[PDB]
Amino acid sequence: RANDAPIVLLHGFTGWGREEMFGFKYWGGVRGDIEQWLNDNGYRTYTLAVGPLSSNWDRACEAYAQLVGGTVDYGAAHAAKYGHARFGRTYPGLLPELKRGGRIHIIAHSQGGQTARMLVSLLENGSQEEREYAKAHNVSLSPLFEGGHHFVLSVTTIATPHDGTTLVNMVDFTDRFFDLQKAVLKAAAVASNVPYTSQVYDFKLDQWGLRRQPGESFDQYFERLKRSPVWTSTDTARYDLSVPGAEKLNQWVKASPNTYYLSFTTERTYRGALTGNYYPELGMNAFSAVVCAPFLGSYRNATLGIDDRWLENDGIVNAFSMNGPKRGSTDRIVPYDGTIKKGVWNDMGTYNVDHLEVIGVDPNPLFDIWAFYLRLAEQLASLQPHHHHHH
Ligand SMILES: [Ca+2]
Ligand SMILES: [Zn+2]
Repeated sequence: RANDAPIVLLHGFTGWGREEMFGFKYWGGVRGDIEQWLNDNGYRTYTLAVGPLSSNWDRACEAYAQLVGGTVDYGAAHAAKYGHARFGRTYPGLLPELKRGGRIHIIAHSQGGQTARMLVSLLENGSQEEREYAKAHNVSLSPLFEGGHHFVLSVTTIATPHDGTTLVNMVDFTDRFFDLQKAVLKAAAVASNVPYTSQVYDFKLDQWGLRRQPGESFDQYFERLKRSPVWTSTDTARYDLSVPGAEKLNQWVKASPNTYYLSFTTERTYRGALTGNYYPELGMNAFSAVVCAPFLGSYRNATLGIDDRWLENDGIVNAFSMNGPKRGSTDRIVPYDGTIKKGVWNDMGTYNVDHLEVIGVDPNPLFDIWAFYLRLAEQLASLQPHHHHHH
C-alpha cells in the first residue's frame, strides 16, 4: 500500500442504501456484498446512497454532506434557478476525518461516475455562480461552493456514460426507463405492483417534496414521478444522462490535476456483418436484451454526432461513452500502459460484462466479480499521494 485512503462506492440512476431493498446490495446483487468483500480483504470501504433520479449536482451535494456530516445544501442559486428546496436531509457523516486532511478513493458505477467527477470539481473549485449569488443576496454559502477541498485521491468509473447514452433517444424512453427500475426491483425479488408499507426503495426526493404514499405501489409511484419535476426538469438525471446533457456537464466538470482517474469500459454485444449494428450477447440481462440493446446497437443520428462508433454497448450505455468525457471536454484520456498517471483518464480497458453484471445485479458465473474489485482495490491502494519526476 502506498496509501491508506478508504474506498467509497457510488451508484448511478439506480441504487440504494445497504439497509434498503431488504439488504439486497446494489454493490453485489445476486453475487454477494462487494463492500464487505473488500473490507474482509483489508481495504476500508464505505457506501454512498444518493438520489437515483436526481441530477448529478443534487447527488454531488448529497454525497458531500453524507461524507463529512451536516444538512445537505443544494446552493441558493441552484435552488432558485430550478425551484426546489435549498436544504435536504441531514447526515451523521461517514468520514469526519475528511475535515482533517484525510482522503478517499471513489469507485463509481454508471451515472455515479458523472457525480464523482462533479464532486471533485466542486470540492476543488466550488461554484462561481454560487459565490456571487451569496455575495449579491447575502445568503449563507455552503463550504462546498467556496473551493479548496482536497478529499479525493482518485475516482474510478465503471460503465459511466461520460458522453451520455443514446438510450434516452428511444421514443418511449420514459416508460422503458421506469420498466428498468422495475427490472432491478424484480431482481431483488421486490414486486412493483404491491403497495409495501415499508420504504424499501427510497429515491431520496426530499428537495422535490416527492415520496411514495401509503397504499401506493411502485407502479403507481413511478407514474406520478414520470409527471413530476424529477422527470420533466433539466435539473435531473434524465437530462444529465442524454448526449447533450452530458456535453453540458463536461463543459464545466474538468479533471482535477491533483487526482487520479481510472475508467473501465463495458460491453456485452456482437457486431452483425451485414448491418454494421450491434446485438446483445447471450447472457445479457433479460431486460436490456429485449428492450434497450437493440436500440443502442442500431441507433444513428448524424446531426447529434452519433455514428458507428456509438453502437457497441453494455445493454444500457454505449461503450464509446465510457472511457472518459470527450464531447465538450478538454479532459485527456491515456490508455493504461502499466503506469497510472494523475490528472488524466487512465482507460483501464474494455471488459465483456453488461451493465448490471458488473455490480452483480445480474448473474454471470464467467465474470470473477470478486477478483475484479480486489485487483481494483490493490491498484488504488498503490497510488502514490505524491509523484516526483524522473527519467
Ligand atoms: Ca447475465
Ligand atoms: Zn437540483
